[PDB]
Amino acid sequence: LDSPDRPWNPPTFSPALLVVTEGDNATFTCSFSNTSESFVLNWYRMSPSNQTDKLAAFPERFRVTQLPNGRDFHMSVVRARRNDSGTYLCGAISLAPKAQIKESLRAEL
Amino acid sequence: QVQLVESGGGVVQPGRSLRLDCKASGITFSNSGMHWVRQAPGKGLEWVAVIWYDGSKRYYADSVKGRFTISRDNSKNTLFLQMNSLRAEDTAVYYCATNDDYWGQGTLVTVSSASTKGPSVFPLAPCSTAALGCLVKDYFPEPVTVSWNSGALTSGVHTFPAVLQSSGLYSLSSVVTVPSSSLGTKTYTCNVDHKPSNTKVDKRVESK
Amino acid sequence: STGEIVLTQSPATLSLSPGERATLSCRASQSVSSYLAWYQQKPGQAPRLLIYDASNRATGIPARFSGSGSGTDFTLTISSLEPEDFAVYYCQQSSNWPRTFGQGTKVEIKRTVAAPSVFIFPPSDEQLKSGTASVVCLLNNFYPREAKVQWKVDNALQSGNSQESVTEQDSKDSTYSLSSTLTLSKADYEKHKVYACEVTHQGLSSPVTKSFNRGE
Ligand SMILES: *[C@@H]1O[C@H](CO[C@@H]2O[C@@H](C)[C@@H](O)[C@@H](O)[C@@H]2O)[C@@H](O[C@@H]2O[C@H](CO)[C@@H](O)[C@H](O)[C@H]2NC(C)=O)[C@H](O)[C@H]1NC(C)=O
Repeated sequence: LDSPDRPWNPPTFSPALLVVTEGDNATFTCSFSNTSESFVLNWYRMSPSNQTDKLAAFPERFRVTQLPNGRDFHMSVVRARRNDSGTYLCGAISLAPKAQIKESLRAEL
Repeated sequence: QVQLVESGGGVVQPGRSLRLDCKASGITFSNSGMHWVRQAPGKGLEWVAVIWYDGSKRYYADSVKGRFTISRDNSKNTLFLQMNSLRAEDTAVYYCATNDDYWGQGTLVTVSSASTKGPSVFPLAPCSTAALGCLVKDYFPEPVTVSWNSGALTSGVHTFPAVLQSSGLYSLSSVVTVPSSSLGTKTYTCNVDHKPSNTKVDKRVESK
Repeated sequence: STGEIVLTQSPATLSLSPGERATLSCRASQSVSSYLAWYQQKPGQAPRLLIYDASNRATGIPARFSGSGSGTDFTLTISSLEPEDFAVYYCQQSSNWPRTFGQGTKVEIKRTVAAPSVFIFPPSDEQLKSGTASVVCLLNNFYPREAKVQWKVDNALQSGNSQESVTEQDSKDSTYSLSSTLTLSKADYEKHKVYACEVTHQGLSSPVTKSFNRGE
């Protein structure tokens, strides 16, 4: 490659659009196939102008829980306000000095 | 908790060979491209070689191409540098490092025909304030350490970097400045340690 | 086909006080895109990554470090120098093989000019029982780093028979010290009387000489 390091795949964020009515819980699945144990997973929100807001993070209204399968995580907003409409995504960041970040594709709430 | 540890350093005669190891822990080694970087005493950093996480590609600096070979064993987490046809100017600290910048702490390789030898410690006798010290002469290889009064005297101490003499042996001075009035009341002794030769010398320094 | 990308850092030495702004430059002999990293090295320690790909801070690097540039011109900025920041800085390009470093910029504590205190030491009697004589000239606690030492033996300027050595910047008074060692065989040592060390430095309005006569 150009890079002497092993390439890795970005996490996937599902479903590509989640529709839930007010007061309820909504839940995305961030599926990240790690290769190291040295990463963190972030849950972001894009405003209409593409500005980022970090909601939650694993390890630590907005919750992130790590499934026992080793692969998946669930991002869950509890009691969903409608000023919560819009755009949420996940990204993994490596912990090495030369940090690398891979972002998931984009979903709509 | 991530750790890179180089081993295999030491003394090697010119024209001969030496192999370095770098053991990685705390990372999935087989994801990381790996580098060797070297630094000659008092000089700048010099890139040496790289190997893909894969082993599929290897590149080398002009100064070592063909004499050195980089390799890896992804099933034992170790990186190797085989060094052949070594010359005096290959003397350096050798670091391993991952491509994402974790660094080992380095190991010293000394290319020389000299054999191990402890220092002779000579006094630098004092002649307001006074200066005195010890000449730590004719040892091999680096490094030595010097303290004063078993570590109780530190203020005013200058231990100079060694110089490589045209004979192949190292030489170094350590000095301290003290009150002239202390010369008849205080005792001042050098503590010179040279591990390669198991040398531990204490030299009292006094007015002549 | 393959070229060596030369990295030229300037200045060689930046002399500054804590809290001031530091600006370090790296120029590449040919374009490197944004594949430019900056490292810090303190004496006796492995280098440490600060900035990669021209402008990203490495994990845990404080916000006072920032990088900028592209192509051939790059800058490392330390917005306010902390006392931990006086060190040597290297740039490194990762655009092509072979990888190359710059030759380094030293960030040193700026300080008022201070003249050296000069001391000379004849050879010990113990050393002369062996075959050799070392004469040591000490320049203690001066600033700036540049100092000239000339050995004279019966007023003959010496050449090729001394080696000198300088300490790292002192952490308490920010000065440098230097020792010059002149070596001769016992036989040539005993062929002469007056051994002199002449020191030239910005803090000395005229050269200073320390001397002894062999015999006392
Ligand atoms: C992939 O990651 C899982 C989970 O782990 C990380 O643990 C820390 C690094 C934390 O800071 C976060 O990055 C992640 O939560 C690994 O599985 C774990 O394996 C250890 C081994 O004993 C076990 O203690 C944990 O309970 C496991 N956790 C889960 C959720 O399974 C897994 O090993 C990683 N896979 C690879 C190939 O490295």
